[PDB]
Amino acid sequence: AEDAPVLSKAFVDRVNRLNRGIWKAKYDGVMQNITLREAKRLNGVIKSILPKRRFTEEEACAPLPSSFDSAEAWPNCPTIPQIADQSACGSCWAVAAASAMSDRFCTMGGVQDVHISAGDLLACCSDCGDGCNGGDPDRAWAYFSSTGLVSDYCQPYPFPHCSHHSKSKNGYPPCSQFNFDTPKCNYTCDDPCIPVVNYRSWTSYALQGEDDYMRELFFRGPFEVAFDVYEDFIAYNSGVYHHVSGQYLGGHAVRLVGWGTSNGVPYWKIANSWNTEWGMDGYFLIRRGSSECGIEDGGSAGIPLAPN
Ligand SMILES: *[C@@H]1O[C@H](CO)[C@@H](O[C@@H]2O[C@H](CO)[C@@H](O[C@@H]3O[C@H](CO)[C@@H](O)[C@H](O)[C@@H]3O)[C@H](O)[C@H]2NC(C)=O)[C@H](O)[C@H]1NC(C)=O
Ligand SMILES: *[C@@H]1O[C@H](CO)[C@@H](O[C@@H]2O[C@H](CO)[C@@H](O)[C@H](O)[C@H]2NC(C)=O)[C@H](O)[C@H]1NC(C)=O
Repeated sequence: AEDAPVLSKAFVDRVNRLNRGIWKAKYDGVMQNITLREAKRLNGVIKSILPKRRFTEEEACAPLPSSFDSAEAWPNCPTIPQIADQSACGSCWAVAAASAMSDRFCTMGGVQDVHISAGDLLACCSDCGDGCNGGDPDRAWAYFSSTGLVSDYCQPYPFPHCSHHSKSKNGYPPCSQFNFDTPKCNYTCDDPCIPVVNYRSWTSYALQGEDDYMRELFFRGPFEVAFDVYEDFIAYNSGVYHHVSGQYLGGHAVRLVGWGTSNGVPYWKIANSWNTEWGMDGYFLIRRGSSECGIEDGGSAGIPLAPN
């Protein structure tokens, strides 16, 4: 909608006061100068077509910890702790997915480093939605079930690291400088000196509610969840976020990579698709058990098929 910045030092300070210092919102953070229309852009979930997840007796009848990081359960999967930068697209839906299919190619797919192309997914699945006007996580995985994607070595994400700071530590351009339409769906690799490689799942499925999220994350590794972003979420800097103030900005897809307890507050460690500048080194914590902003509502995962 408006060119109205989303963060006001009244707003942030009211939010900070409301949240009961459980999580520090921040005014002069990395999103301070953000536009209503920009922030809505970032949240690209629009619109089950996947079968619901069946736990084997022993999956369901097992003892999940009360902390868990995928990075640490899988020290040898470099894909996990890497943080993506969707950029100035409503591409989170695709970026969220590819990030986890990369990770699952390691956790199960017997391929250490392979970054699945959010490029490929974001352009070529017209089933999923309309590139950078947003799409459906469910579909993303159904396409990796049906069609399959190429790696980011083949169709590297076509939008650079842009920043939402004046001065940037990691010396990025501003995101207020760009705004990107769906890219050309290509059928060979960007470089022609590189061959195409199909990567697919032999089964995608869907998840629901606190528990299923923890079993699925544990056994099979990070996967893709969405929640409703509220203005307040933009100012987030530390601690376990929960919606206290601000208008709804759309549905935003993120990679669930952990859970844990902080001074008696249940949380989900999550990998946010906006740079490593935003939140806590690119990640955020969100309240868990409340299904806060509906995080525990819709979850999308799959088992990467090991090639040849
Ligand atoms: C499919 O292939 C093409 C590459 O042939 C990709 O579209 C191209 O995206 C590149 C960046 O990845 C664009 O470069 C840009 O050019 C404009 C100048 O007009 C400039 O403003 C930007 O700073 C940047 O240098 C290129 O123009 C664009 N070309 C076409 C034909 O779309 C596309 O992103 C690829 N899709 C996937 C899924 O990787
Ligand atoms: C938010 O907006 C303004 C842009 O008008 C930024 O203010 C200037 O930033 C430069 C360096 O980046 C400083 O040298 C000046 O002191 C600032 N004031 C001026 C030019 O009057 C501000 O830094 C922006 N903040 C963020 C975090 O983006």
